[PDB]
Amino acid sequence: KLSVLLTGFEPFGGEKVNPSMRIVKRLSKAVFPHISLHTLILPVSYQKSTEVLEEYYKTNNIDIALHLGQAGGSAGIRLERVAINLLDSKHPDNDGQVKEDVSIIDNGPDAYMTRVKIKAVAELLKKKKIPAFVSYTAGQYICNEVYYYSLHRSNVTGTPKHALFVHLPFLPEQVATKEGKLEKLPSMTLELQTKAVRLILENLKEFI
Amino acid sequence: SGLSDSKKLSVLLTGFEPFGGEKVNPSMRIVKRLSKAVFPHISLHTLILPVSYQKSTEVLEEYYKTNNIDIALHLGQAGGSAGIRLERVAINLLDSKHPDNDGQVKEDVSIIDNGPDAYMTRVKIKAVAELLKKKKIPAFVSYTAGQYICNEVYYYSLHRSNVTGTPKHALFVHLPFLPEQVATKEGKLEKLPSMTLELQTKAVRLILENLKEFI
Amino acid sequence: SKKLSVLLTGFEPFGGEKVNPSMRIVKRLSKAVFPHISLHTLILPVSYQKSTEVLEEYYKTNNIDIALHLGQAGGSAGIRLERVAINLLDSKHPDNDGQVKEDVSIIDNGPDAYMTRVKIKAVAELLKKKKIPAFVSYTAGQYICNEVYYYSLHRSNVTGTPKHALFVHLPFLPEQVATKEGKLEKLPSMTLELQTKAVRLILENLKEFI
Amino acid sequence: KKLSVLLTGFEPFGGEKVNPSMRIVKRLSKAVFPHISLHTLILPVSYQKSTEVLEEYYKTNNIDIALHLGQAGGSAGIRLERVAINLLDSKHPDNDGQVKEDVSIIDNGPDAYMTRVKIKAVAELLKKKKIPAFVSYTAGQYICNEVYYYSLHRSNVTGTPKHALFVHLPFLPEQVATKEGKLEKLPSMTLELQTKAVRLILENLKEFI
Repeated sequence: KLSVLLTGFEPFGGEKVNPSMRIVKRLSKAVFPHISLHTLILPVSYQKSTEVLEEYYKTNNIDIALHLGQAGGSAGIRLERVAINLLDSKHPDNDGQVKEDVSIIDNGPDAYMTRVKIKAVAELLKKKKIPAFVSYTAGQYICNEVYYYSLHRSNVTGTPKHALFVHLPFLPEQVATKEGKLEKLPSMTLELQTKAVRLILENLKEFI
Repeated sequence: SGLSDSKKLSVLLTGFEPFGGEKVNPSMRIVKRLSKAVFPHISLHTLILPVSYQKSTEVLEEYYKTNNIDIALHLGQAGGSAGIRLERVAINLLDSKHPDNDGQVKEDVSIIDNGPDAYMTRVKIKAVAELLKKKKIPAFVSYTAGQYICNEVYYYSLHRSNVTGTPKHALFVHLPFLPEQVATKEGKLEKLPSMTLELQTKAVRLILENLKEFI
Repeated sequence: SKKLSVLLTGFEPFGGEKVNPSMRIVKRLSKAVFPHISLHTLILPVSYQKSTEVLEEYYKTNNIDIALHLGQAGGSAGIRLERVAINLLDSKHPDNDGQVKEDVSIIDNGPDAYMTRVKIKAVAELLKKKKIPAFVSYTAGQYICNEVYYYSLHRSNVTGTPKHALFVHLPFLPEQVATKEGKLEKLPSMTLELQTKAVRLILENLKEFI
Repeated sequence: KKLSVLLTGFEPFGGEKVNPSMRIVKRLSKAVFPHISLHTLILPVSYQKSTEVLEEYYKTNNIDIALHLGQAGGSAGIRLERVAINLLDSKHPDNDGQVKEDVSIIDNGPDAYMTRVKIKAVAELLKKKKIPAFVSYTAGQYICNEVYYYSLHRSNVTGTPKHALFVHLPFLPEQVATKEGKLEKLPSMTLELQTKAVRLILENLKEFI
């Protein structure tokens, strides 16, 4: 069976929840007959995100990495095609660290594209009535960092064989607390986001 | 009256038929869902209106003549809106380049000749928004409901309320696209906001359950 | 004495900004010669109490046919012609006097709203034909800008002066976006030169709108 | 005079009568800079011919820096592109009517290149001169990205050009003024300000390489 590592991130930036973590916790209680599902919550940390992830790859054989992250302001399931070799944000991570114009892997390639059939994923989700679309920038923060890490490791070691990053809307509860014009941000219920990630897992063979 | 503060509120909940190429309308679906009016403090009426400049208010007026209504809670689709959009203002104007479902186009037409330029709801609209947010539902107050059929019905009810006393109150609630309506969109429109039917229904349910605190 | 008497107003900077496009346009056009109208100019404070006081004193002392009020609408991308003024003060943000108003009428038992009687769609069409992005808006907010607009349309209804009022919301100047951090660095703007031309075009064509 | 600079724009496309990139290049094609030898070139909006025309110019001329301009309708500021990806992909035809879906630009070329120009310093200079400007990490998958990827790939394998940077541009106000429906509210930037932005980049080029 396919070995799948499904990851999410802890809350950050003053949020009390992270949709990626809530989805991972919900799906950790789910049995899929065609895959062996590993789950892992990563820290929002430039240093520790990839240390934790590398330690998991070292101790477990993973065929496919499915990384989830929060993309506040996005309105649909945001499938990321591109990971770039750069850390860059004015905002600190959860360790208080700030990175500006820093490579992830010195003399690594400038970027990787996923080898997953990402448009087929978007099409499957839309046919199941879930808003979904392909994005070409996953940012330059921890989410992109973990994505680039997995695609680079996949390129150099062959493990994981594939990696895909799925950015997620705010949960409605995260927007309900927002002040000013941010009270009008998009959201998607946890039930629908969970269904979307479940559909990806149930149909994984069609995408690799 | 002689009833003092003990009468059951009669509530008219309306939605609209699909329009603009959509096969569904979230307002119509919520009204159908809430059709099973298990509410302890209200007598719930429901009505689906046509998206038609002429017939929308005729059908609505026909219902107002044949039933007694205390509060009109009008629901409508606001494609592109991300949260429960509580409308505070109805204006005396029909104006859109888009035809209604009968093929009529209205441009800069008064709704009620020599009616006021606009009405604001007298419902405690900020308290509705605050209740929904506290229940973890995105919601906000809007000051334009457009100049299409939704605004028209809103103005009609607030004007009829001012001159006749019936209904006593009116509120219009604009609603996001359902996720299935965005899932079919082309190009950049695939990125529009949506809200599940379950959450939209919960929002309208909460307004109905807490109506006393808003009027 | 007999040309069209026009009052053009703008507002002082507010909200941490050091400039306001409305003020800059009024300053530029106060220096211009308009041969076919009598142009009055006035910079108003961003103050719930003092904005309409200063405005009222000008109306008391000068006969004004049309009031053309300008204001900043940070985030808007074109010339934003306001059709509706509503009888409400409501914002979490203080004015420049530190005063906050939530859910209060402007005029006790005034109408809920006024629409301009200016031919506002014709204004939008003229600007577009002159290659200037412009559109009609149905909410001018509930802050000082809307307050002044409602004040003028109410005064016009109750006293007859001014005969007309129109409110024009304006994009940020590019220098106001150039200072912004985070995602606000991507906000729309319009140069002072183009904003000034738009307002000049409205003033030059006023006969066609009233 | 020292740096050989190729400034490019694109022809109108998608139903427009103008392209801001083309107008800027025409306006600047007479401009003399004491530190630069300025080449100008208008490229077709064509998957096939854009890089053919560009390759022919590189083959016959010694270019140090390519500064590519393009239209990004809907963008509000000077949009400095950091990333070119190895992909042609759009629902929309080019001006020759061809459609490309998930086609590599360079077979087994790298998935993407980032510019080696000091792009954050370019953004900071523009902002200090009171011009809205920001760094973008996707230039699309149409002709603009195609030309960008071509130049960065050519730079990596041949050394010519030494550097390339792509600058996406807002609509001109005249392009939004013709728009119907909700598109009448799109952002724009006058030709005068866009031209000043590109002029400032050229004037300060040594700061960025």
